[PDB]
Amino acid sequence: LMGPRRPSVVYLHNAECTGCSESVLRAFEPYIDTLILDTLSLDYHETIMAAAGDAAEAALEQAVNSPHGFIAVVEGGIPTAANGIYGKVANHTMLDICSRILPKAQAVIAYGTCATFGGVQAAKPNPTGAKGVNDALKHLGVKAINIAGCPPNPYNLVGTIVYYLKNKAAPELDSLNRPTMFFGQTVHEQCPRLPHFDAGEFAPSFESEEARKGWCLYELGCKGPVTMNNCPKIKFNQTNWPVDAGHPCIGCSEPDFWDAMTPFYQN
Amino acid sequence: SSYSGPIVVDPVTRIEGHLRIEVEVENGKVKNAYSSSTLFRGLEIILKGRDPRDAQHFTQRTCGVCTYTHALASTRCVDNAVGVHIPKNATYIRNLVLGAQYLHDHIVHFYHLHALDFVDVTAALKADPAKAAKVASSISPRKTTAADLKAVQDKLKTFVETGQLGPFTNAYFLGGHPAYYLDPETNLIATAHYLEALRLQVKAARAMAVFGAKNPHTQFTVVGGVTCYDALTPQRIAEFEALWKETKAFVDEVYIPDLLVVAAAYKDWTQYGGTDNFITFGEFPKDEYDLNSRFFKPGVVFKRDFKNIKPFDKMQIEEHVRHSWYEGAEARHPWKGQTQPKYTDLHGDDRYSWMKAPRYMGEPMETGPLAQVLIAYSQGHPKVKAVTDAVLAKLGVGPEALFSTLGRTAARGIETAVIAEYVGVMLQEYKDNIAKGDNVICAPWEMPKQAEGVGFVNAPRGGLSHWIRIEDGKIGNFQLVVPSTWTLGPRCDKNKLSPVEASLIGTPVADAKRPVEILRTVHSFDPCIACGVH
Ligand code: SF4
Ligand code: SF4
Ligand code: F3S
Ligand SMILES: [Mg+2]
Repeated sequence: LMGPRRPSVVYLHNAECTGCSESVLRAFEPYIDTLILDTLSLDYHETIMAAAGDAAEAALEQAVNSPHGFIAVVEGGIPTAANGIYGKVANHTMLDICSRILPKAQAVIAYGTCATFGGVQAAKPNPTGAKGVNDALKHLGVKAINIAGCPPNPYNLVGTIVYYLKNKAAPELDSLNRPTMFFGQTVHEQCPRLPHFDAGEFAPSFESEEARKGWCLYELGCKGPVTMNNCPKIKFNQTNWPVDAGHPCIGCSEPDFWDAMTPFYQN
Repeated sequence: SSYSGPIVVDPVTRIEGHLRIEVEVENGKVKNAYSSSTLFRGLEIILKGRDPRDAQHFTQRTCGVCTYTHALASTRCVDNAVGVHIPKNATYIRNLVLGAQYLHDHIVHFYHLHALDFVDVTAALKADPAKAAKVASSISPRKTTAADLKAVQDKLKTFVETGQLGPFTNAYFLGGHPAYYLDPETNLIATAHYLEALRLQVKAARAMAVFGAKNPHTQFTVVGGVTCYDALTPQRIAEFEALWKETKAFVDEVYIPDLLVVAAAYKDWTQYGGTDNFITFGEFPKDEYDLNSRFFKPGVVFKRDFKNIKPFDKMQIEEHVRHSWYEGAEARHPWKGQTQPKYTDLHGDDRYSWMKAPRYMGEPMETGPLAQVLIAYSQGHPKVKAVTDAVLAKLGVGPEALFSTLGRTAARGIETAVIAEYVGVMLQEYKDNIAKGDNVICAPWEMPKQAEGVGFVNAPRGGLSHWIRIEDGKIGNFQLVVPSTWTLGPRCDKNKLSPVEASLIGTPVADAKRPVEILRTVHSFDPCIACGVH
């Protein structure tokens, strides 16, 4: 699947909705074909790989055991309740899979709030005991770079990989292990509606003339002030982001946001 | 003689989510099948007690492949429970984002999930690009030259010669495989278009973000309508329209001609993968409270009796758990649903999946493009009739060809072509309505303390429904019944095989170690296991 000249990437799917994988397919300059043909060697990825079943398992073992080393990108939370039974691949628990593979990686990136912090299946009452990768695998010494969001901006994944390949190390990380180059500012301090916030000009409802005129969405629940992400700067799909679409930020790059940021339409 | 024994495919790749397929083969043909979904998240459990307005943000994370669809279903559900009639423009904008979702989803499915079952990418390296260019130019009004295709070949040559085959590692076609039929030149055209589709889908998804904030996981719906006042502007409408036009051109000029060339080469696939019963909910409403106002209408068909389409009665859905990893054996209508996980391991107490088994009047129902297309055709839908007849004529087959893996795959293309054209009609109507001076996009509403609601979406994989019971103004029960649950859920307490299980009986398997024929049928349903289990 690999060896030679392009760095090997092993991409794992735990308890996930595949939105993070889809977000990587939206990669722009570079696009995903450049990334898979020129930049990287994508050596395991259940969504798009040709092999299935035993052939896929063999592809995974060949990549993980390569003497050239591999980078792991991990999507989804790890279900830990009932000894990991709520999530299995090839009849192995996700907890066991990740416990065996991630300590062998030269670097691990947890991609998306589920992999970084536990995410939607970890929201109360967390029936499957879902955990983020670093929480689940603390005891094995795994320290994944956390690229948060639901899903993250793919700019932030490619930027972190490129940095890693150039500098042979992680970039500066915050106290949640997120790169400060992408997560160092609140989405609010970057928001175009900040002058209305400062002036106390809040939309009282989505149907209001204040909302039509672009007033601040804080009274409608916006979590921009407590959320670290680069959404207003980079935008999504080269064109938009939630509050420019008129909707409050729901805090999706923050740990436990499903419980901390709810009700989503209150502050 | 040929292989007799079990085959297991775990993981099933090039789907969404975590699927284990088990079959028994006798003399080289499948005689029994089990559809085992091997991840549970429990979003219905997590929603209990929360604010109904929050449901769409959680349920959207059911699935990021069919992103938006669950936000739309939950918002339709809570809109219905609160009794709000959203403005005409919210219906248009919601419908336009949904049409864009179908185009993105089906283009990615055919190239990036399905086509490696039928295309030998490495054989493309032996093709004659001049011969391949003539073939490509004969099937499409788009002119392709030898140099165009040589560029692809050279790129692939450099990739393969590095020894790092990446996503093609251990492919079932490596070395050759008896069930792979395409000639080198057709493999090269398909591979060129696979690569092209990787960039075109960026534009197809961007169309959703123009109105819907971002893809994946849009953020523009609210109870009562939508939030995106910018979607009214000529600039955003022009930006959407340019992306839609480019996406539709790709559908019409690249995807459907490729689908037809591949289908013609694999015409024996009209003989495998058929199913008996079909359910569809309709989509693209004029009236949010009338399914029969949708551009595609709901309907139910039993035992392929399309002369006797039955009205859809939402009270005849029940979800079985007898062969699922939940407590007990009692089927439930989703307004009385229960989500009580209880794992017994594979075939423990005859249970083998985290999906429930939805049944309609007790029967297993296929949903998805083949149901939507066949039922609309039988309702006299003129656009569906025109392109399915053209497709049948190009392939030189009769309508019974449609009851098959090949036919399901063709139906996915038919619906894409029809929706790509209808998005333009919707867009014009939306423009017209703005021009009349209607600039309203959200309506006021009040939360009842007690209510029941349901929202229906016909998603790219079929009939999606979200069901809420509101108690004390909070979520008392929230149940998702999702298209892949219908199609890929397990057996019910009458032991009826689900559509995917039944469709697998009779599948030939040339090489048990590389069972691409099983993947061809399973992939034709476009499985989404995060969707089916939630
Ligand atoms: S972080 Fe969000 S988008 Fe990514 S896998 Fe989790 S639920 Fe899906
Ligand atoms: S809309 Fe949200 S992020 Fe923007 S100024 Fe208001 S509170 Fe801040
Ligand atoms: S909801 Fe998430 S995508 Fe950005 S605007 Fe808020 S952090
Ligand atoms: Mg359900």
